Amino acid sequence: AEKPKLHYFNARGRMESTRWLLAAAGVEFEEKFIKSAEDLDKLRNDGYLMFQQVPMVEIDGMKLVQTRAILNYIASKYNLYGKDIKERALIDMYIEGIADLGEMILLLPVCPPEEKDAKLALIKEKIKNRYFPAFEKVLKSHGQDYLVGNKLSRADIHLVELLYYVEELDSSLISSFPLLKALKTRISNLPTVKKFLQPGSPRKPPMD
Amino acid sequence: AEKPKLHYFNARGRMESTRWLLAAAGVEFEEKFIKSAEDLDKLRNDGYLMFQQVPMVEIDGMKLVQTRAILNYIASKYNLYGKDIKERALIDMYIEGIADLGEMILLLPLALIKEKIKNRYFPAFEKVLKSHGQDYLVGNKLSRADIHLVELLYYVEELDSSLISSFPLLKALKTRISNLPTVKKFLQPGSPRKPPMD
Repeated sequence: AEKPKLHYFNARGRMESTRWLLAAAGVEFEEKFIKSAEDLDKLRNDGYLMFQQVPMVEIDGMKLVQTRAILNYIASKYNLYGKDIKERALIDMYIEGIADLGEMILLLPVCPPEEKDAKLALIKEKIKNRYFPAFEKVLKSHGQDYLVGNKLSRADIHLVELLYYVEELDSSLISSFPLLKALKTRISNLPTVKKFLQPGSPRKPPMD
Repeated sequence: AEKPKLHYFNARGRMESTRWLLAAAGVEFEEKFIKSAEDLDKLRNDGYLMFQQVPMVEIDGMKLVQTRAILNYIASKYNLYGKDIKERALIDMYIEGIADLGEMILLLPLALIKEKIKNRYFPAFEKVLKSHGQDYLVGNKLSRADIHLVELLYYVEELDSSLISSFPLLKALKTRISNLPTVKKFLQPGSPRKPPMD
C-alpha cells in the first residue's frame, strides 16, 4: 500500500480534483513539486510522460498521465464509482457536466483582457439557468442523502469541490438552491473531508 | 429488443465517434436528425436533455448525454473496455490523448497541429506498437482504443497525406482494422458514416 506520488506545480491547476478525491477516500500521498523548466525537462527527457505533459501520478507500479484516466482508476480502486455499469453511466453524465463548467472557470484568467467581461457574464448565466437547476432536480426526485445509489461516490465529491469555487466567484449564486446548500454542509462534515478543508492540509489556494 | 436511437444533426460533429464504435461492434441503431431550431426546442421542452444540449442517445431504458458517458457505457456493454482495472487505465490514457488531438482538428473550421502530430502523438503510438509487436493496442485483443485511433487516422489523412509516412506500424494497423467485416461494411457507401463539412 505504498504512497502514490503526485507530480505537478505548486498550484491548483489540473491536479486539484485529484487531491480532493484521494483525501476524501482517506488515502495518504506525497507530492513532487515542479519549480522550474529544468525539472519539467528531466521528467520528459527521462521518459516519465507519455505525451510529454503533467499531471503525472505514480501509483501501483504505473506512470499515468491525463486527468480523466488518473481519476477513473482511483475511483474504482477505492469503491467510489457505483455498483454496476448503469450506476456508472449516471455518475459519468453528472461529473462530465461538472467538468464542462469547471473548465470555463479554470481558463478564465488566461482569456484576453478585452474578452474578460463577457466571458464572466456568460458563466453565471449557465450556472443559474442550466447547471445548478439540473442538480437540484436530481436530489429532489429521490429525496436521498447522496446523488447516486444512496451511498457516497465520486459525484458528491466533485460537485461539492465545484461549489466552493463558485462561492469565491459570487456567493449569491447558490442562494435559491437549498438542496445544494445542505449537500455542501453534510459533505464538508465527513471526517475525511473536514480534515482536508482545515488549515495545514495539501489543499491549494486560488491562482493569484 | 428495441434499438438505440441517436439524436443529432446530419453531420459528423460530436456524434460520429459514437457512430464508429457501435458499427464496429455489430450493433444496428436508428438516427433521428435535427433539421431546424424548432426541432431542438421541442427536445428541451419535453425534458429529454439533462443539460439542454445534444448529443443524446436512447438505450436500455435511459436517456444519456455527454459524449464520454455515452461511449463508456457502450464500450463496457460490448466488452471493448479491457479485462480489468489496469487494462482500463492504459486504454483511458491512450484515448484521451487521441481526444485531445481530435479536439483541435474539430474546431479548426495548424503548423502547431502538424508539429504535435509528427513529434508528439504519432511517435507515442508507434512506440506502443513496437513495444509488444502484437496486432492490437491493448491486451492482444480488439478494444475501443483501436477503433478511436483508426478513425483519427482517417481525418489526419484528409489534412496532409504525408504526415503518417514515417510511421510504418501505424499504417499497418490502419490496414488491418479497416479489413474487419463490421468495419469494412461501415466504410462502404450507404452506411450511417458521414462526410466532411462543406
